[PDB]
Amino acid sequence: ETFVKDIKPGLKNLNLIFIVLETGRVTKTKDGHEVRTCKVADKTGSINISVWDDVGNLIQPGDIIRLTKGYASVFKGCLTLYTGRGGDLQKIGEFCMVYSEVPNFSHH
Amino acid sequence: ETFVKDIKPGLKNLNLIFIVLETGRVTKTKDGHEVRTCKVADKTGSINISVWDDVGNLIQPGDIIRLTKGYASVFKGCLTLYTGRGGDLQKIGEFCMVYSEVPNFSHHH
Repeated sequence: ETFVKDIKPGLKNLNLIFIVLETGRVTKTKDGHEVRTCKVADKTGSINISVWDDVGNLIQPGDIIRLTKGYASVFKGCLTLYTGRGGDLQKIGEFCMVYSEVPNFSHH
Repeated sequence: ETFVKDIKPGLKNLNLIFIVLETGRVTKTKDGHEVRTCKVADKTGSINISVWDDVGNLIQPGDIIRLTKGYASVFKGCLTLYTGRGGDLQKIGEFCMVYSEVPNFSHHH
């Protein structure tokens, strides 16, 4: 497999599994596009991915995602992942909240 | 049952079921004791509660808790719940994290 530590500026056809650590806040380009920076990672480290428009709304921290045919470049100083137009982002994992009753555990 | 909106300063023997919205933050005294103030609520509204030392530290957001014999005062200008002596906090509900495999959901479906 490919690892985040092995990612450098100019890399191409990146096939990479990662987990979302952070979902940054969305900014707007000159042409009305919504762009959002996410901090994603594997055990070998973290990296930024730039995500565009509605894809941005489909991502939460904890999400396990497979990137296909991605590429890396520098944007405003930061190393950044991008989805290739002939590629894909695939969610293969997520963490969910489940309610559980508790037998009157006392804090004291 | 009692509801947050009906709580005034000086009201004692407060029995109240609430959910924790914010675990809030920690004030530490010079004698080494910590109090963390949380933001809790019911359908009628929210309110602050201060908890000392170990009591409030496996309090998590989403927790459903019952306070017995609590009392209401003013702290840092805000209406605040305290646990009165002879009182208790009981965790009766919680939300826990579980993993969920996703069968290949393309983000460009």
